[PDB]
Amino acid sequence: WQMKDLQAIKQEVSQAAPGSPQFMQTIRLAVQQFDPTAKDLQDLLQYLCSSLVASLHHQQLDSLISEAETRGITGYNPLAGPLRVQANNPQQQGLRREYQQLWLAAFAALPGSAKDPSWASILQGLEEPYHAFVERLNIALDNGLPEGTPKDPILRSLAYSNANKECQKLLQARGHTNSPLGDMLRACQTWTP
Amino acid sequence: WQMKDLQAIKQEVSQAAPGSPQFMQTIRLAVQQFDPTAKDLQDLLQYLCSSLVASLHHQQLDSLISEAETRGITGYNPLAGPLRVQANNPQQQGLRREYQQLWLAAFAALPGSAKDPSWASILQGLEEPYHAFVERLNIALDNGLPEGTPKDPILRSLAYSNANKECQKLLQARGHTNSPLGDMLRACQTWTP
Amino acid sequence: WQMKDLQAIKQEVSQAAPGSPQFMQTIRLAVQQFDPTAKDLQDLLQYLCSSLVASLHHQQLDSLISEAETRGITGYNPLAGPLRVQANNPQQQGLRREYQQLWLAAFAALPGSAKDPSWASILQGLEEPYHAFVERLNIALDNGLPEGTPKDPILRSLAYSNANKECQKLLQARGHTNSPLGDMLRACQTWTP
Amino acid sequence: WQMKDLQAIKQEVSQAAPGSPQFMQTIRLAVQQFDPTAKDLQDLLQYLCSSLVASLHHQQLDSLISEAETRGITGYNPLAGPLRVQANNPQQQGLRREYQQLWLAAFAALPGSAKDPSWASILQGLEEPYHAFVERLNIALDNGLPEGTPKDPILRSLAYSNANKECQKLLQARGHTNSPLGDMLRACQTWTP
Amino acid sequence: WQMKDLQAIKQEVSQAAPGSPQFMQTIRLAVQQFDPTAKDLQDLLQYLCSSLVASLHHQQLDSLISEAETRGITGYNPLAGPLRVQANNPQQQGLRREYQQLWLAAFAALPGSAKDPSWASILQGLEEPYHAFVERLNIALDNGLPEGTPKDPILRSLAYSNANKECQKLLQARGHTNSPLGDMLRACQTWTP
Amino acid sequence: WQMKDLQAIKQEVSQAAPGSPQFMQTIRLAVQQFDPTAKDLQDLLQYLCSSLVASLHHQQLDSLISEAETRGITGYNPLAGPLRVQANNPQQQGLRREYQQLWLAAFAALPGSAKDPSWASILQGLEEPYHAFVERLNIALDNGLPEGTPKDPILRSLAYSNANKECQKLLQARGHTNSPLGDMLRACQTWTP
Amino acid sequence: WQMKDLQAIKQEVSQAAPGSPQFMQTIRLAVQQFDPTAKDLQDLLQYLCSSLVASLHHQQLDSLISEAETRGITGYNPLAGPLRVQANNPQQQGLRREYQQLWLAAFAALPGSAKDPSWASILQGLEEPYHAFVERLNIALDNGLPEGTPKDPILRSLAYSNANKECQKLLQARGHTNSPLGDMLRACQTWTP
Amino acid sequence: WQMKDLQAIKQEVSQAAPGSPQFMQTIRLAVQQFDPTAKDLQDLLQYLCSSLVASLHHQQLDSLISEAETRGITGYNPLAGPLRVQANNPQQQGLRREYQQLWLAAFAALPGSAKDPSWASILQGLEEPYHAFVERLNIALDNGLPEGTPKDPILRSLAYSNANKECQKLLQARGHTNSPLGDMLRACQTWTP
Amino acid sequence: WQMKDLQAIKQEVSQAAPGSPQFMQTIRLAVQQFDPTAKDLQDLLQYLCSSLVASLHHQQLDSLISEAETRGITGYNPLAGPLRVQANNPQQQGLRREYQQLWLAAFAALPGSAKDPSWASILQGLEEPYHAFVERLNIALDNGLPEGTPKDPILRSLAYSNANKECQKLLQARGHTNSPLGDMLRACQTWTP
Amino acid sequence: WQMKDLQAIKQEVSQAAPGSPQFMQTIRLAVQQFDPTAKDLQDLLQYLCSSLVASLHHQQLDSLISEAETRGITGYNPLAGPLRVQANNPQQQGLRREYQQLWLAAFAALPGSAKDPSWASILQGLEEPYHAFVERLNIALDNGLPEGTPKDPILRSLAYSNANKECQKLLQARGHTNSPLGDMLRACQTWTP
Repeated sequence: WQMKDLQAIKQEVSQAAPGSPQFMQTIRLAVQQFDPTAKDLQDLLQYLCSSLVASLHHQQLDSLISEAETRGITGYNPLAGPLRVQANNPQQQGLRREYQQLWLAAFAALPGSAKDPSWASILQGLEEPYHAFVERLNIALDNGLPEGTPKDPILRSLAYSNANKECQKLLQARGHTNSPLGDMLRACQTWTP
Repeated sequence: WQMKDLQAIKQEVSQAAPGSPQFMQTIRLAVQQFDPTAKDLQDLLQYLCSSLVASLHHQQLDSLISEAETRGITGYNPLAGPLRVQANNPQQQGLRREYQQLWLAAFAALPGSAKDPSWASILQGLEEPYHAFVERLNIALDNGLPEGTPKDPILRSLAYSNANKECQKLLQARGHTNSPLGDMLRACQTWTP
Repeated sequence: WQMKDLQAIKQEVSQAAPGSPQFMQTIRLAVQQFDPTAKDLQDLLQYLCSSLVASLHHQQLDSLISEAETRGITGYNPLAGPLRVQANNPQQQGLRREYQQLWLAAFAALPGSAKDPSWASILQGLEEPYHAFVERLNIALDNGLPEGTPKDPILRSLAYSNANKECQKLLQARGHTNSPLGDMLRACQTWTP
Repeated sequence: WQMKDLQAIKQEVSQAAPGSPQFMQTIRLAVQQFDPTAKDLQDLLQYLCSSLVASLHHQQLDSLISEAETRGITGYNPLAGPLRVQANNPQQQGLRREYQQLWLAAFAALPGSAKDPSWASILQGLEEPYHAFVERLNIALDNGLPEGTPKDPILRSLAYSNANKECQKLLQARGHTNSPLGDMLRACQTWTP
Repeated sequence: WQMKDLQAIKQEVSQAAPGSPQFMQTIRLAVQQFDPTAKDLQDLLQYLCSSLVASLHHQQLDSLISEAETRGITGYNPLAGPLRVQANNPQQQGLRREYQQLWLAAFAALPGSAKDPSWASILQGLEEPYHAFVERLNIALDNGLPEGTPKDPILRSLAYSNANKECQKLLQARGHTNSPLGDMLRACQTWTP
Repeated sequence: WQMKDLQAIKQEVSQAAPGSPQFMQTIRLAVQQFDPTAKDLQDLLQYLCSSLVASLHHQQLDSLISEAETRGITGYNPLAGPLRVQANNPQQQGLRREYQQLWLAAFAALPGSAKDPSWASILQGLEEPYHAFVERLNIALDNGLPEGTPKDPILRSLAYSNANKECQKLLQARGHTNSPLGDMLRACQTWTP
Repeated sequence: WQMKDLQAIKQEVSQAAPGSPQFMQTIRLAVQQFDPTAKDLQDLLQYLCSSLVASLHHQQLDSLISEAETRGITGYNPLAGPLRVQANNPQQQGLRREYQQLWLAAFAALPGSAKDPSWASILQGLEEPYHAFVERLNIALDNGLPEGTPKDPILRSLAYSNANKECQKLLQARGHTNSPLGDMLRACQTWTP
Repeated sequence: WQMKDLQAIKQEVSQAAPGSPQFMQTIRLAVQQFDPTAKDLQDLLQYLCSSLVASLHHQQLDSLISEAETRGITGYNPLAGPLRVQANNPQQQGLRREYQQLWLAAFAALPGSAKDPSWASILQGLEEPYHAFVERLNIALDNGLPEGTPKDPILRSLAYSNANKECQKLLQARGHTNSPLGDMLRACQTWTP
Repeated sequence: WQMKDLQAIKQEVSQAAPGSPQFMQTIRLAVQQFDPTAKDLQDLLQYLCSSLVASLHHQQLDSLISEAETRGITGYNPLAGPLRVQANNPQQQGLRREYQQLWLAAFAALPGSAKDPSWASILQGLEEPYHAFVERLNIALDNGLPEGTPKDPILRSLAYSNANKECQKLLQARGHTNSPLGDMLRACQTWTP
Repeated sequence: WQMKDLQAIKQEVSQAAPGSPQFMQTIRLAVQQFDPTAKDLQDLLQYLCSSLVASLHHQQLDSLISEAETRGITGYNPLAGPLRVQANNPQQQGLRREYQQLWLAAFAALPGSAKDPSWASILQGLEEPYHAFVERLNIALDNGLPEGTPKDPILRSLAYSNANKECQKLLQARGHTNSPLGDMLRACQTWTP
């Protein structure tokens, strides 16, 4: 990398928790365009991820690397040390690609195995209007939910469970709790604090 | 590309759904100035487009490529593999140009075949004034409507269908529902919540 | 050009309609500093201008080029094809300069032949104060009025025609309708909604 | 120059009228660091200055150049054409320096000979507080007043002449009209709309 | 010089402030006609300007000479004494001209850097008619104000600022506290002590 | 330097008066990383500092250079001209370092000898709350107070002398005038306009 | 380094006190990507850290270096001078790495030995709502708390000790003082000023 | 030195704080006249300043010496002992001068880094006239305050801050809590115990 | 050394503060018996007392080392490394002796540098008898004072200063506030809460 | 020189302001007796008086040096260095004489350049007797006036201007406001508060 590019990656990523679609998109573009080694990837992780979530990433990545080594990974000679060191070798292109892929995949479980994430704590304000609440909760889900998620059902349920205390009654009153998101958007259009 | 240029393209595009005039302008400038291959275009798509809309882009692009191959596309030898791989070849300039053109054209159907887009959900606020609503809805249409659209009739209709609940009566009261946009702009100038 | 420079030109120009002094200044600086060919100018136009106003620019530019070719333009051999192609030739510096000049001059008629522009739709708010309205309307005129305009008379008239509904009476009440802009600025200083 | 540097100069200068200390500082740094010719200076003027104030700059610069040529200017041979062309010659360093100095000095009279400038139209709002008014008027003077000005007396007088309609009485009531600026700042601290 | 010429210069200048346009005209004419060296200029400065103003002008001239020698006078070598010593040499004519120019330019910064100038302290007399007061203000400002600084806005502000308190009240009643100079001249005509 | 770096230095410095810790930090980094000559330092000063404070900087720097020359400064041969010119010589590295150090030290007295600075004019608003006032006054002191200052006592005194008119009584009422800053922060937590 | 990169590091770090996770992440990335010497590290410290906290950093770093030298540090020959000078040597890569590590570790004690930090002075506003207070206090802790901290207990306690004066009673009233942070977040959701 | 010279230095300095302008004047004169080595300077520091102030000055001097040796003294080689040892060598005169300069500069940072200084703790006596109190404040501040720091604003703040409570009330009634020093001197003249 | 020896030493110093007479006795005996090197002394320092006190002792040891090195040491060769490194030599026993003496003497000024000391902050409980509090104060003095400090007057003052409020009233009524300590013990013998 | 000589000189000037007749006498005697060089004179200047007055004296000395150098000096060789350097020569004794005369003459204009002078700001106390105030004013005049200033008329004016309000009323009732000073002394002989 270069320091400016790393700072740009951080600034683009800063609003997204590890494993989010925006996080993964930016990190995948970084890995593709810069082709980093294991040392560069470690520096990138330590600069982006906090100590706790970097440790969590390593806890998943070690399991992934153990899976790959036990099951056989192309170009890796076990006598030549571990995969982390063999990635740093400049003549091992394929092993470098495989280690980058494992590094990226280790980020998938960080939000998938996270406990009580921030997007679950998005409670609608006592006087915050529901139309802005939908957009705020969509933004929160886009920055804290893992890749491959079935986002729309969870959005549908969170539109009620985390709704305003009066909206909790209002949604049942108009009979739109189990309807799609647009139905509740139409239902709560008339609400005001 | 370079990572900085890709990030700039994303930041310019971020407010526009795939296929919008701003989206298409920025992506066309990127393709012209950088002359990307199929791999670079795939990286650009995955970095910009979400997984769902990237999959939709591929679903349209495969149909476009099948049309081109069945109908005959210049410089493409079927024995040399598929068009995606032949684009990556550095000596195939014309095939690269044709694949870039097909890639750009595959974006036209993403908003054209999208279901219930965000610009349709632009409901005027209960106390939001109509003069600002016109500008907001124009901005929404400029970021979610496909290229080649007959925008002005749709703007004219959405000025009433999505208007304020009181404006829904007010526009009929002054008799300007079927008039051009400027007539409703003059009509609703006196409205206040 | 380069993609970053084109994006900078767009961001500087984005608030100005084609043909405005700011638009023309930025585009003239771009043409001078980058010395673009016909292909580069076409890419610049398509990236900046929307499809409708790019088509309008071409409609004026074809007339300008026909005028130049019929009247005789230096360095252009008609047997060598059209002016657009001859501009792209790297050894034709003078023809390139002339085509760039024609391209820039084709932008003069886009606001000069536009119908009912946005700056005419600048109606003063029902409670918007007149002192801020003057600055807003000046900014609007600076971004939608063509080069070589007699701006000050039009500003003077628009200060009344588009004024606040109460200001429409107030300006006549103090007897400053036909006076210069400063006289109305002094006259409406005491107004409040 | 380069297009990015010119755009940066414009963005730094955009809030200052020609001839202001900020304007002159940025333009002097540009001239020193880039060492422009007459053509580059003309492009810079046309890109920054509007048509009217560029014409005013030329009206003063022609007089300055006539003064220099009539009085004798080092390195200039009259048989070699005018000073503008001789500046563009790459082997005439000293004449280039002298023409740049004349170009910079031609900017001094643009605010010095301007009629009824914007900083004179800074009337205090009917409910705008005086403490913020002092800072606003200082900022206005810093962006519209020529170099070498005796700014503080003019600030002292404008603190009363352009003051709030009630402040026009209040300042005389506390007897601080002719006192320094700090005395009026202390005097109007207690005022409220 | 000669004694008679210096005395005539002082009598022409005596009514004018140091750095004033009246001062600068006569002093520039004397410099042009007599071609004075550093010693002659120092004598003239001591004869015209007081010791304190002489010290301020020497400070300005030292700053200007330091800047010029840092940037490079055409013929000034860093040898054979400073620029003041080399100005006395008859052979080094160009150095003499450059010193004359810097010495003249040093005066122009005195009015712009003078603290609490006397031209702003001239107030309207209690029984003095407003016409006489504005004539006195014009006389003071057409001299005391620096070279080329806009004077008319300074009249339009200070004629109200420096007006008599009863005259200020009359201006307030007339509503011409910020009207042009002619309007304030007309408004205050009816005043009588 | 380069124009972009100079503009960045200005934008970082723009909020800090000469001699402030932020000012000195940025200028010291500039001098270290760019290693400027006397001409470059003069251009930097003229571009950053206004004419008055640049003249003040020169007034202090001439005294500093006179001290260094009279007391003996390493590598400086008096026969080789002055220190300003000898700094510009590309083979005099040590003299260049010494002149840069003197230039930086000349900035220390600009706020240390300034009269009635802006941070002294930070009067608490009539309804501005004290908790925000503490932060505002801390920011003001960080941008207008010289290096090596005993900031905390002055902050402690200014928390009362410049406090709100009601806070002037409130602080004495709770008996925390002479206590540290945290004690007044606790004391005024309950205040409200 | 380069001046632009140093300014970027400052702008990213500016909101974090020395030793904070964000501070340490940015500085570690800088050290890794730029590989600075002792002189470069000293310039970086003086440009980022204020004089007081730079002196504190040196007070800790001297102790760390004394520990390393007394206990034996690889590649350091005591006869070759001190570690600071030996780091600047371009052929001593390992000693440079060790000095950079010691420099980074000297930052750990700056917040760990700081007295009464700013994050402790985060008192909830008298009418500031608790939901925003939690986020504000989390941000404050993220910018003023040292690395390796047990942040969550301190957050839990500060949610009550620094809570609103009414919230100090409210939290005990609902019986959630000793419960985790989410329990108080649920408890104070209904509070309003 | 000599014993008599050291005693005279102490008697001249005894009334002055460490780091004070009175302290610095005498100490710089002693350094200039006696040309002291490291041992002589250490003896003088032990004789004048107490053990605690000696430790603080040694901390400052260690920081300054570390910084200078990292950046490079003219004659200091990383050999033959540290800079303090090489200062005692009669041959290395330049090292002695550099050590003297750094040792002198170490004092100047003590008043700027001193916590809870005594000059700010001098309060107005209950029956002490305000003239005597302001004289005492001037005596304390003209010594205790560091070198070159602005003193007059500190008087204008602390003379009200450190005034007697009845005198503070008198200042409040006079409305001169932020008036210049002369205005507060005039206002408090009528006070009597 | 051995681990058991250090453990016994720490058990001996478990109550004694750094600098306490018990602490100094056991540490002096350890240094005499085991003749530790500089590395051994640093390990013992890091094991006995916490990080803050270890850092303060490092500052004291650095001050003493600098002073002794400047003055002169028994077998010091500054060319052959610093004191902390030279003490780690089987040959340089005499310098190790002086380093051990300096290491112990650094503890002498450690309790005197303590802020808010606890060896004089022992307070009597509400129901605590006077003689028990006096005994605890005496024990804390013998266990927390710096070496050589006269304990009798401190005990005499603290027998009343730190006594219980009931004991304070008893002493004040008897007029025995400044009596000999035996008189405090006799007078309070008949009192018990 | 010697340290004791400078200490005695400063004790002599302890009360005398820069430019006072006592100050000038003792400084002239010092210059005559010790025949100081330019470096010695600078050291004496820096030791006698503070930084601000030293800077003003440097400005005066620079003005005098420039004037004399332009006019001509006894043994001045401008090729052979400036005056401040040439005076530091065992050979150029005659130029050192002129530099000493200039150094003393720079003090002559120093008290005259003082702003808000204290030598004429001595005020009588409320209960202070008239003759004691007159004596103190006379002493302050003899100790603060510039050299050669007529003290008799100043004393005559200040005997009434600075007199106590009771003394002012006594003089006004007697009509002795502009009487000879002996008449003030005789008329106020019978009055005492």
